[PDB]
Amino acid sequence: SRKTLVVTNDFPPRIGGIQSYLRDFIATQDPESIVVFASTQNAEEAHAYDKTLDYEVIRWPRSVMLPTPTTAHAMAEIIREREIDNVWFGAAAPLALMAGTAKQAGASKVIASTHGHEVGWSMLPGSRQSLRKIGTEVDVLTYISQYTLRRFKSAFGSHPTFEHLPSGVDVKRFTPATPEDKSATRKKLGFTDTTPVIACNSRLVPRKGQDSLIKAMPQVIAARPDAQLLIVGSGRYESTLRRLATDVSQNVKFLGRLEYQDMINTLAAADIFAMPARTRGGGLDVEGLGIVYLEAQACGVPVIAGTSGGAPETVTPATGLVVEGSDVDKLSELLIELLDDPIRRAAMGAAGRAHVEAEWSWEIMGERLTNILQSEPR
Repeated sequence: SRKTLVVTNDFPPRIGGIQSYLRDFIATQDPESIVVFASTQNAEEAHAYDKTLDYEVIRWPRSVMLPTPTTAHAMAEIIREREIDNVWFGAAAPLALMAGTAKQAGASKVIASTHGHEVGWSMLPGSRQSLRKIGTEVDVLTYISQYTLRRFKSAFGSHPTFEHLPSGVDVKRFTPATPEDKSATRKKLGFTDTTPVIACNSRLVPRKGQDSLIKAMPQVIAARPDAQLLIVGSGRYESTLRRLATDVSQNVKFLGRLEYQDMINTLAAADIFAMPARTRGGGLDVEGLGIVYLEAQACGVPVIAGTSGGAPETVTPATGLVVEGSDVDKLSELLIELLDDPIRRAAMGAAGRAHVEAEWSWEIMGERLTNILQSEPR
């Protein structure tokens, strides 16, 4: 078995996107074949977290791990002491600038994972040159969507092999609701078995299209007067969303940031999941992939996704629909059409569940990572 050193500034107990990504990917591998080299934000909290793991974490006694001679030296000595075959930079920019040292230390394969930030790095002359330097020294560059790949591929260059490695979804936690649980969840919310329920789980920011959803509601409500739009999450755009929803107040619920299981129960009890993501910020405010769409499909719920970035890549014609959020007439039409067809909804949700089990689970994605880490270098 090939042994992997994960080099990262982004590791639990700190909460975040890359932290969750690495935690869950590492858990899919043989713990004996994994070593982590991570920065330390709070010493006692890090020690307490590492104590719970079945694999080794070597803590760098700095609040931020940066590409410096001292960090590179420490990485190099771990590579040799633990007989490391693969060096995996959990986030490419800027730590994968130490990839040269990793090969010097005797590693036979260097992997670096990109996420969202590298897209913006391809827009500036200096940051683009850094991306090229990473590309020239990295054997495998992973990406979350075909969209992000298109945005930064030319910057990295042709030296590395490019591999699709997005986050998976937990198909045991995100699972279709039993009739009992679905009925009870609705009653908890003050609804019934007959209530039309549209769920939107996402941070409350303009690009997620909660505003687009709210603007589509008047037509939805006219057709189905008891239809409820559930806005689940928190963010700075909340006050604007509430103002937008003023004339549809009886049919729009701001539930705030729900507890993890409560969010899942609410999601699984919905008739439709909708999040019409749009690209903003001059092309830089973009949906990299959209794990919420995979979570919905995992719960057996029909999806309406937006046109932004990698969002359309999460669904198939069998599982979901892609729409431009600002198209009020089409969005409301799609919502009414689906709400009025429970058979189509049942078929779409079933297809959603099958889709993620076949292509998006942590079991499937874990296998993808195993293939990268266990294959002989080219």
